[PDB]
Amino acid sequence: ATKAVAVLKGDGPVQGIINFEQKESNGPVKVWGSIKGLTEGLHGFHVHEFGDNTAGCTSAGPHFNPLSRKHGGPKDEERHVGDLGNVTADKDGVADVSIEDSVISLSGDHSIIGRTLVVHEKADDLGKGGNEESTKTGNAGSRLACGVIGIAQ
Amino acid sequence: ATKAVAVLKGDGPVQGIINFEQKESNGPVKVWGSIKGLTEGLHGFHVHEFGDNTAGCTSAGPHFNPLSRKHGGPKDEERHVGDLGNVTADKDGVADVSIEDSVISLSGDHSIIGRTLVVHEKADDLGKGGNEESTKTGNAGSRLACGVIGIAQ
Ligand SMILES: [Cu+]
Ligand SMILES: [Cu+]
Ligand SMILES: [Zn+2]
Ligand SMILES: [Zn+2]
Repeated sequence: ATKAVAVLKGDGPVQGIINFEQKESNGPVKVWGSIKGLTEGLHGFHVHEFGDNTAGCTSAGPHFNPLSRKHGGPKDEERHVGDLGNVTADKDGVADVSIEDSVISLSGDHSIIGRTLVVHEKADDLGKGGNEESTKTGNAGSRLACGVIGIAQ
Repeated sequence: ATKAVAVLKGDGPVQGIINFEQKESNGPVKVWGSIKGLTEGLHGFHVHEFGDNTAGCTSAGPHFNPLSRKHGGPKDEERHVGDLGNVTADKDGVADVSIEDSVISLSGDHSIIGRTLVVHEKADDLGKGGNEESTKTGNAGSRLACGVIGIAQ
């Protein structure tokens, strides 16, 4: 697809709509939208492997990692395909997301279509935390809201 | 994908979980699960083009129709790829779903992954209604519940 979208919902107040657009079938993917109800500051933001919401965000599984690498920040060569880093919420609890990434795609082997977008409780340490958890989840904490990434127009 | 799942939700009591499994990429897809909160009787069941829930089921667009054909029953040669017919709710408002279809697929250029599964208010006349609306939606009425089809473990 050339456009995708995910509606974020959780058990708390966190909610929002994130759009994805890929101009060329292989080019970078632009990610933008608004998320409200968040605490001010950094919040982990990743694409998880499964688009399964049968048990809330918990059933989405781990980070989308088709190349079986360690967790990292989006700028790192060593990272999960789904590692989009952090998004920042302002004093009013709003995160006006604006990310561009060349690793995720809306088609092919690294396609995030049908997978789950998740926004976390805490900041993602981008794999620089020094413990095993950092190399897996970035120590971003619980999943506050998530949504299945679907094809859009 | 080999497995997929859709969690149906709407503005009313209608909700459910529908599983998808395709043993081989060129094989048929098994669809099964249950939906509750329905009025006894037949209810339209189709895959709509967009996995866009920004406006609830309303933003899902029309029936997935990559081959540009007229609406029909799942067993009709002439039909939308997304046409899965009707599910049947019992006296307790529960419809137990068990279907096998060889038109829809969970992979390939025309995969239903990332699109929307919708359950309708009324019965799908399978495109035999005799009117123009029948050849489009099958007169299935409003969209009671829907969910984005996501990749499952
Ligand atoms: Cu995550
Ligand atoms: Cu439909
Ligand atoms: Zn990761
Ligand atoms: Zn149709």
